[PDB]
Amino acid sequence: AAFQENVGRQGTFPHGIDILTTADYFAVGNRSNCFLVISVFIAGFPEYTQPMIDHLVTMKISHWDGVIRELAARALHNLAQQAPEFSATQVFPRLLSMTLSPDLHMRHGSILACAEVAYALYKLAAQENRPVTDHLDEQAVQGLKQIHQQLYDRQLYRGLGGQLMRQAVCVLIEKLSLSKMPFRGDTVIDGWQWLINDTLRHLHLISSHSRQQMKDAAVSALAALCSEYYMKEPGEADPAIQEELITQYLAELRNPEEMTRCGFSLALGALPGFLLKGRLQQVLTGLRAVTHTSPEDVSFAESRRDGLKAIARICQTVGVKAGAPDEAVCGENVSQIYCALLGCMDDYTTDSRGDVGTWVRKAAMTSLMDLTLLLARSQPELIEAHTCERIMCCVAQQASEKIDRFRAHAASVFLTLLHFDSPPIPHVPHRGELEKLFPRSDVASVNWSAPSQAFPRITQLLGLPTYRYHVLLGLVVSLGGLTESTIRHSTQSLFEYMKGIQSDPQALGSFSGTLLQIFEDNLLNERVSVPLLKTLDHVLTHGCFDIFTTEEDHPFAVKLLALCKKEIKNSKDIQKLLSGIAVFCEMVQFPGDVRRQALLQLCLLLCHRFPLIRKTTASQVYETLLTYSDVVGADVLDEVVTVLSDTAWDAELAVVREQRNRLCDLLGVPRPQLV
Amino acid sequence: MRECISIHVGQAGVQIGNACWELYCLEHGIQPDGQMPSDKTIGGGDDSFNTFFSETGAGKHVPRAVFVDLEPTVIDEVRTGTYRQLFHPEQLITGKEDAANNYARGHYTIGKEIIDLVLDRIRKLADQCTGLQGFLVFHSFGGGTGSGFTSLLMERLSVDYGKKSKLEFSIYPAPQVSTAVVEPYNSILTTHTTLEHSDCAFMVDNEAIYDICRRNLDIERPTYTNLNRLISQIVSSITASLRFDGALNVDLTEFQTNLVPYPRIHFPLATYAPVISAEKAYHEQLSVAEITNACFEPANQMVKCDPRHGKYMACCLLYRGDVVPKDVNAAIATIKTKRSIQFVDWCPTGFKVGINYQPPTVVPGGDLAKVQRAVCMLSNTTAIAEAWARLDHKFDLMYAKRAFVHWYVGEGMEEGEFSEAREDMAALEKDYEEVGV
Amino acid sequence: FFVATFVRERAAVEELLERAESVERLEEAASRLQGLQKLINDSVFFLAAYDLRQGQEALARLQAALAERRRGLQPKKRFAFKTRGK
Amino acid sequence: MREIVHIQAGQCGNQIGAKFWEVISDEHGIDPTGTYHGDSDLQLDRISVYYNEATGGKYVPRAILVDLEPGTMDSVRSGPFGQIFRPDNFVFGQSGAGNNWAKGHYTEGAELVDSVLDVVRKEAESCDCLQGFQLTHSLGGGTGSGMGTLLISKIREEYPDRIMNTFSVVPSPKVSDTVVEPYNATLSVHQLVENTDETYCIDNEALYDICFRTLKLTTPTYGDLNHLVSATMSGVTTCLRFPGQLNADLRKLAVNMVPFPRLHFFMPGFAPLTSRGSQQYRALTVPELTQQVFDAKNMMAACDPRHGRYLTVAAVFRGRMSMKEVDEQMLNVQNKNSSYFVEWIPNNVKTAVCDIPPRGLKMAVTFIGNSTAIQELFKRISEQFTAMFRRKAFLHWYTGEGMDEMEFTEAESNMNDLVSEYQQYQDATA
Amino acid sequence: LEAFGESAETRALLGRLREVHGGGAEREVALERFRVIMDKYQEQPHLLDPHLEWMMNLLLDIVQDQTSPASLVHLAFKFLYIITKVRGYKTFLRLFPHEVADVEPVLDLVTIQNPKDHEAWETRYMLLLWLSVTCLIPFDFSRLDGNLLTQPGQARMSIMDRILQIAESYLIVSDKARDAAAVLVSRFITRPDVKQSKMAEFLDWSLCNLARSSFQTMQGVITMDGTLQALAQIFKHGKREDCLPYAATVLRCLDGCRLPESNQTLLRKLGVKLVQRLGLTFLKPKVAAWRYQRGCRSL
Ligand SMILES: Nc1nc2c(ncn2[C@@H]2O[C@H](COP(=O)(O)OP(=O)(O)OP(=O)(O)O)[C@@H](O)[C@H]2O)c(=O)[nH]1
Ligand SMILES: Nc1nc2c(ncn2[C@@H]2O[C@H](COP(=O)(O)OP(=O)(O)OP(=O)(O)O)[C@@H](O)[C@H]2O)c(=O)[nH]1
Ligand SMILES: [Mg+2]
Ligand SMILES: [Mg+2]
Repeated sequence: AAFQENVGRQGTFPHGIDILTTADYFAVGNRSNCFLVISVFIAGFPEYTQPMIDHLVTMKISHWDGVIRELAARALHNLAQQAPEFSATQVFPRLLSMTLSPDLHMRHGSILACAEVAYALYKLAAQENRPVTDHLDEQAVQGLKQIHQQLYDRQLYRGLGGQLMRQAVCVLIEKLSLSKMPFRGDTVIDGWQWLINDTLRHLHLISSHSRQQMKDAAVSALAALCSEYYMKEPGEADPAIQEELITQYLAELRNPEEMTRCGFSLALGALPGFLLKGRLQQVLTGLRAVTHTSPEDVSFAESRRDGLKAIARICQTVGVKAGAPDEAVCGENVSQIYCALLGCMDDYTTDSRGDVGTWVRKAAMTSLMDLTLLLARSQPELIEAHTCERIMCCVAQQASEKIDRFRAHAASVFLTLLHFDSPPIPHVPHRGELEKLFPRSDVASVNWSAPSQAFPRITQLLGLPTYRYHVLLGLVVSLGGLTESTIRHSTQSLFEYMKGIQSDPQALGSFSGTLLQIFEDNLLNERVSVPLLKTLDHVLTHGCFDIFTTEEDHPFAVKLLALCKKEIKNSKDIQKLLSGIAVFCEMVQFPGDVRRQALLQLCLLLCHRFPLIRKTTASQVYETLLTYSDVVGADVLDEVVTVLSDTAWDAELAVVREQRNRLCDLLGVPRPQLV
Repeated sequence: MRECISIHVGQAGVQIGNACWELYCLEHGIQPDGQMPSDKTIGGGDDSFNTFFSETGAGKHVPRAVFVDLEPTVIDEVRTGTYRQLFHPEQLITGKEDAANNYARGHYTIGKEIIDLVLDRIRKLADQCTGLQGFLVFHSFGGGTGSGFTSLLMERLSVDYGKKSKLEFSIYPAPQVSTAVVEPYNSILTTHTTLEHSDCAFMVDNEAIYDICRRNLDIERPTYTNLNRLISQIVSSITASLRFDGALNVDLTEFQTNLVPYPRIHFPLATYAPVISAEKAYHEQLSVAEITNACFEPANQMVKCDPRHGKYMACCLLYRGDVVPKDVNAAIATIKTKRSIQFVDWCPTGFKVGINYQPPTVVPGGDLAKVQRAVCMLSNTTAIAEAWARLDHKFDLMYAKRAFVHWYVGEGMEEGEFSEAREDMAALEKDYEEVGV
Repeated sequence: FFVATFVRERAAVEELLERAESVERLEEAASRLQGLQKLINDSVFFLAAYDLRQGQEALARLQAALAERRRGLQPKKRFAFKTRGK
Repeated sequence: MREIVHIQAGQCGNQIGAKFWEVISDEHGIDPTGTYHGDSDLQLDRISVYYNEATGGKYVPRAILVDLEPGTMDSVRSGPFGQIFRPDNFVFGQSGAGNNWAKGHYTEGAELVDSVLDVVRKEAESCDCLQGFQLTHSLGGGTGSGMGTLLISKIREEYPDRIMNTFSVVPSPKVSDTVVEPYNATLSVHQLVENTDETYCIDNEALYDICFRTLKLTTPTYGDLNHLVSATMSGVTTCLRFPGQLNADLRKLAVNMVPFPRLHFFMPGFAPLTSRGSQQYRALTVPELTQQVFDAKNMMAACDPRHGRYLTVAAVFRGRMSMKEVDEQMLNVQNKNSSYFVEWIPNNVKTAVCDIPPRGLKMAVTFIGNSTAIQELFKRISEQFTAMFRRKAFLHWYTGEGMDEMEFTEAESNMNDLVSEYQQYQDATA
Repeated sequence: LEAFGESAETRALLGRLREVHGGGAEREVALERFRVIMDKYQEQPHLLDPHLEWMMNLLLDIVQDQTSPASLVHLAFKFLYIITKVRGYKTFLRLFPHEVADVEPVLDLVTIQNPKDHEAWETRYMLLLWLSVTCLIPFDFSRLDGNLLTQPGQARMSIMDRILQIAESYLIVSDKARDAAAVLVSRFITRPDVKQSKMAEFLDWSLCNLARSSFQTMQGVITMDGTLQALAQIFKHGKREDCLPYAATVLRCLDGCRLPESNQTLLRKLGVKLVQRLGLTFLKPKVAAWRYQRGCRSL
């Protein structure tokens, strides 16, 4: 406003109209624009090139906030292409003297400014078929080759303050290696290698809050340095340098520290393709073991994440090539990668924190998303049918968990692998039905993270026999959770879907079988067993399997009773016991010998070890007796209900065993023995 | 002649020290003001009761206590109480900010600001003594201040007075009286910090005192007032040898030599009997064999353990009343012939008998009756280790989920301290188990 | 060590101010306050909150004392027009 | 630590703040004039925690009325107890923030925060030892959210070691009809998890459902909403205004109710439920009160405790009763309803008794819980936020005031990671 | 926004105050809706100028009706105060009635007000402002009073004395009405006839209140604030040659109130404000000779 007033009332400000039309009440609102866009426009004139850069170098770069320092560095970078001489002759030497000051923030800002100036000068020289050494005189080359060395001489890399110097040195090394410097064959490269290696060998000593950053800043710096200096000829590298790096990194993937494992895993996924040629199978076999789970590596969930991240990263570097197992993705190594990727899917780890496995199950979902797609853009024939079907089944299964965050990523991955038409995927079970159920037009406006806008759509996949089992397993494990909205939306979608198959017998004879196979598939797992019993209880209480109740001794209930006997027997937690007592009193409705067996099991559970379980079983038995009909004959139901309501189930066992025996005798059920 | 210097820090520590001093003067006849009519020598001090009291040239019998609190609350009660004329203004130190149940906030933050003040008071008081035995510190594991400032003071004393004993009377946490969920962390921390700085520390299971008050005394809701009156009696009975002309545990080193064979195994088990209510005072008088048999009952034990399962390393008993040595010997022989008391193979298996002809004493209007004879049995039993076992159950379930750990990280305390304390506790448990072989 | 040196410098500044009778006394005293502030603002990346609050309170008290000393030793005269200066 | 400064931003915050002050004054016997006229020494044993002593033995409040417009500032000053406050404790502007978080956090708020930090340091200067802060604002309104979250950040940057507690009032489409309230709510959360230490969740949908279905009201008004919010505030702060050993200070309450830095959202509950102009002669027993306080209907948030797991529970019983019966009832409730309690934080249910029941009720009960079910209160916000942000609707109001989509992305990410952590901790060792 | 869109809704809400005044079930909802509709123009009150004339006519016809109960007139006073705080009193009271016949009725209303009724403070506030609007008439109060000795013994109190008593009684209340009184002080004590008969008295009372008030009690502070506001209004809206003969005496009492050492920030501001108005009374206003040659009025 002051500038506008001075330009309107005096008209003596150089380039008042220009700096007034670009910088106004609206354009000035954004700080990034003011520091990068508007800044360059205002500095384009010779009346604002020197003072602006001076203020940026003697104040903004030495701010007390990292964000302001980075913004000033980016501003200087953008303003380094409007003044190459001034940036390489008065500001660069000005920064070389400040990089050695005692202040930490000042040193960091000066290092960032020097790196940005070097990058800008290199970019400017690249557009004139000239080297970068022309602008950066011998003086500049010397100081830049003394930033990392001098810092190590004062053990400045130690401590919290030393972490920021380490990050600054990593960024400087990355910039220098990307700008192509004449540092090939010097001790500076050996010193840089050492610092990068130390940063990853000591990530457990880095703040968890500022950790993931220091690791993605050391791998990036390693990718530029090993692509500008480890190269003897076009498409090759120093045999000696390739034998020491790989041997050192593949021997650190088996470390006892998890942070070092993750660092080396990402340090092996950034290696250039010229340095993996000839020894790609070794690195592949190494990461495969890094993404595996042994009896000792059960809590190493973060290791598998970075392992899978690096694995797919090397597949995209080397690309696909025919007849080249040691250099690229051929047909001789495509199967092992798929097996290693699908070996991490069955990875659910309920550690103190919770499903840490979700992090490993997420990374895998990405590795495939970058693999099947890559081949689809080159050699789609390698995409096998069975492997692709298994991948599509695992994705559909993961797209129905109880975690909204990871259920939104799985749906996005599925949509990215189903709609893909550039070119499309060779083997996708029901690709026409999937396209009709998920219109590409009405997909970008679907909030998969919200259960309401995610469950009603994912439940429609049950119609496909291929994904039927994998979708039912997900719906089951999501129905027996604990969240109210999730369970409500799952039950609503299940009820709105079973209405079209309840009347059809063969439909209720295929879904029921699939659900009973999930019970035999996941028995004593303790992850699917609990939620599967609750789902069965809810389905029985809603009244879905009614056409089968007319038949006596139906195979479905016959096997369900045996599964419940094998599951509920020998337990401890109360939820499983209550969930088992509910399924039993719900299945009692089925007539025949199954009814007598269920009554016997209920009478047995009535005398549980805990009085609470006894009271719950008694209440459920009374409820299922007063609800259903024809379950007790000979007019002996009155005495049964009277002895059930009169007997105190909260007493001792010697006093309730007689009542249990009397109730069994009144119901025509053999009396269990006592040994 | 020698004199000790007692210290009371924290809310639980100072509240118990006040009752102990009240009971001590109640027994010595020292009036609330400090004048002792029974003392005929003015200015001179060389009797048995002088171990816990000094004398001015007017007659006043000042205690040798150090009441330090990090907040003005409990100190004000004693400053404007009944024995405020008993203590001096300098011995009643007070701070401002409270640790708020946090060992880190009291050991590396609000405790490193008042430690020097407490140390200057502990030096001025010692300068007025020709001979010093040790330091009787009273604190509690529940309170974060009692875990931080007490540990810091003990560590500083270990360097300053590096040739003086440091007997302790810690207070163990109980859910029926607790107000913090972080009492296991601070407890384990202070235990690991004091394991290498103390000689003999007696535990006081709050659950045992609550049960004794609800059953024996017949109280519906035992309060901190009733618990302090019952623990003060035991504290006085234990320190009765250091204040009367006896013949057992007359010095602090005697405690360590007769109850602490293994330097790291220094948590004996204390018991006191009988405990009759005031209503049933003039009813029946139990003999020595009656109060010696009940001492072994877990109901009277201070810690909820099972000494019958384990074995003993050392044992002693201190009587109070008209007790005859022959009757005590006969009762001990009968108990040995009846009960199957087992001792360690490498440890001496004998009971240190020490009778005190002085009759018991109780505060007027108290729930405890004026029994004719009482006894305090101190025996080092391995079963007491069980009291620590369950405590670890509260440290693994929480620490596994990293619960309430940020409070210590953000207060300057490191994270490896918890692992070190857990390893020390595991080593102590392993040593206890090995001693049972 | 940080708390030790801070307390030492605070005691030194207090002793220098208790005996300040020159503008050079107060001017040097007002350059130890700048140094202390610069040190503290460069050490808040590893210090606790209670220590920072104590340091801030000490700095505020020292600044108030310095302002009082400057107002006392150098009593600023009341406002008066420049009419008839000579 | 023995003096707490009170702050209130926005119209709802000021109204909720004025009601709580009136309630604690009527409970302590402090008439509108400022003189004590109660009938119990306990009322004066902890009077210096919220009031200041002044000549003539007067008790002056320690609050600071803050706004960007003058309406609410004049409404409270003219209220029945309006004279109690300080004439120089009212700091407000003229234009408001127009339901925009940016306008209230970067322009008018950023300009009035200077004067706000002047009265704040004026109250901290008259405090032997400041203990913490207690702000009362809403997450829906622009001025109430933006400038109030700007005052939390400024206090955390200024005062290094001081507890921060707030009474966030989550909006609800059933009460208000403004479309930009989802954005004004999400951003606020992104600040709390990274600024405030304690925060109570008082959902408006829960209050509306309790007033329309339980109390039987055809048109629940803002007068009914303030009647439920002030009672909850008086119930949750009963330990800080009267003697006690459980949670006498704010640091202890935080250490006992904050198991993790980011997880500190406590859903409060109070029973028996009442309304304006209603006297219940029937005195509920202790078992009935203990069973009703844990009911989802008596919860101020739209979350069912049964659909989750508890982490830290604190109950308070105000009224002449026995402690043994209360302890037995609490033990029975913990034993029976044991499945709803995490077994990895032993002794995570605290109970306290007080001899000063609220006004108009002989027996009262309180509930400050830290269950993971509170995540449901955020999931609802998530849906609205995402649905409104994907098509870019009414976004020019924010981008045109310095903000950008990066902040919304950041806040959405922080809130989403808070939900995942809650879900994980709820299923710890599954 | 651009214009007023909620015209019919606001008209219906204003025409509904005569059926939602008895029970408060439909009284609170109407006020809430009105406040929510008016808050949208808090930042653009200029967009209400063409609607704030007809809304004030509808609001005035209800309070002017003698058959309008207390509850009905108080409801119309709350809406008026809302509109005032929304748009602005300076721009809202200017359009209010200012005839001569409106001098006696309005005043009478101010006489039937209970200062201890916090449930209707909005009535005591706005009303006062309306009075200040009826002091911009170019006639004297003695002409409106006429003959005061019409009743035997008990004489009738003139309008000037009544206004002076009302102002003296409301410059010392805690509520928002004290402020309104300050408006009347700048419209009543600055009149030609009122100044001649109510300037020495009002300035002797203010000095006494300033001399016997403490900044350590709740009341004394309110009285000092009211007196300072009244003095500032007098020195601002008053003449320089009628107020200059008193600026030395006032300056002295202000300096004696030792305000620069009080912890009351609002008292210090009022003292500084009163210190600059008194000072500008000692010097004649000058005019910028440098205008008409260095810039236009706008840009
Ligand atoms: N026997 C007994 N236990 C007590 C007493 N006071 C507190 N406790 C217990 O001590 C533990 C807490 O210690 P406190 O003494 O309150 O704490 P503190 O040492 O003052 O610690 P901070 O206030 O945290 O600085 C809990 O287990 C209490 O039940 C008391 O007088 N007697
Ligand atoms: N419970 C309750 N909610 C209220 C109250 N007043 C407003 N709200 C809610 O607060 C939100 C609107 O915020 P306001 O408090 O009006 O906002 P503000 O702080 O005044 O901000 P600006 O309007 O932008 O100046 C909506 O969700 C309202 O329903 C009240 O008295 N009680
Ligand atoms: Mg304490
Ligand atoms: Mg508002």
